[PDB]
Amino acid sequence: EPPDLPVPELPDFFEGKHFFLYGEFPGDERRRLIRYVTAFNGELEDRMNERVQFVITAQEWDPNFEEALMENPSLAFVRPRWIYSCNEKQKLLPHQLYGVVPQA
Amino acid sequence: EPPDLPVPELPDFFEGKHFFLYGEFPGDERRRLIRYVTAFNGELEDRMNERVQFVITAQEWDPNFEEALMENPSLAFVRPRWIYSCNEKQKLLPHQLYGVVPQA
Amino acid sequence: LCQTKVLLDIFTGVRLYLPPSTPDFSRLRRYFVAFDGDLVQEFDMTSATHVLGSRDKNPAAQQVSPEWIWACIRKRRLVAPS
Amino acid sequence: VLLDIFTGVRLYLPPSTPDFSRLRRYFVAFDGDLVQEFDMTSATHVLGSRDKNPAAQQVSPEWIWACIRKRRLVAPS
Repeated sequence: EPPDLPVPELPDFFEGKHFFLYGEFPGDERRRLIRYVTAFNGELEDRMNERVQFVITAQEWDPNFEEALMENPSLAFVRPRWIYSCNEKQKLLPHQLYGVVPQA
Repeated sequence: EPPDLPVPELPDFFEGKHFFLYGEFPGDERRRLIRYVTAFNGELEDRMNERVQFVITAQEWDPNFEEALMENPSLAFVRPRWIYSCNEKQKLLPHQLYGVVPQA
Repeated sequence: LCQTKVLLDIFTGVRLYLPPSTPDFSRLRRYFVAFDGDLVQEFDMTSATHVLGSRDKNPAAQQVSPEWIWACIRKRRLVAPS
Repeated sequence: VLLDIFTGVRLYLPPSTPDFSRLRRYFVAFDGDLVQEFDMTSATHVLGSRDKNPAAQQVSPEWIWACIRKRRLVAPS
């Protein structure tokens, strides 16, 4: 029988915080985002709701974001690159470094 | 001689919030920002200490911001337009609508 | 960018239905998904390759258990369903 | 709107002044500038003291409120 190898302990970068993947993602990004967020212990919401803390979006600023802020003033909007960067560097990077805001 | 008038009541929608005016500002924008932040009960910090919550900047994203995020992860970076708009609407508006993020 | 921190591809091609009522559901889901598996929702149980615990959800699929999840990981492969 | 009452006034307001917080708020809200201690030389008015900056015009907390009531600058008190 094959030998047992160690179970790698998954890094807890997001500590149970709540994400929602907004809009469309190209190719296999959606699946990749779900894998990383889940792996690093982020809770994925089924839809935009008042528990969401991070909205991950590959699309530019959207009027829906503004409406959402009215019931959840604490919302943060971030590019998928943020999540990919946390994986690459193996740590929690500031989401502000990848934030999404209205185009100046 | 003019008659004594009551003290104008000032709105408090900036109360409990700490600002730090970063970098240089055009024309008289600096004292204009100081006026609004102060008038509406906000707190202005000299240096970018640990109490700072919002960093107002007319300049683009700066490497200094990332370094500041190392000690104060909850920092928000916003444009003067935010404070100007809070004064026009006489209410606390979501800073996300005027956020400052790095250029990918 | 380092083999030491790269996530394992263990459950590639597995479409698992993991009943919410499962003991340790949260972590099982985390490690399963982390290691390249796909979860199926309760309205799509018919397309599941594997089903954990409940034998009746989809008898056509392979019956697995928490033991099977850790066994696959430790062996670094898909072992016989247990 | 924010009244323009203290336009041109550069005041040194000592932190130990009674009711400091409300004084600064209204003074600044109504177009006044405060001057930091290290920049005392640029002050036009000084509150609470008389010999800290002899050149500047001395005023009291009462003067700030008196100006506000009249909606203009009044005699230094």
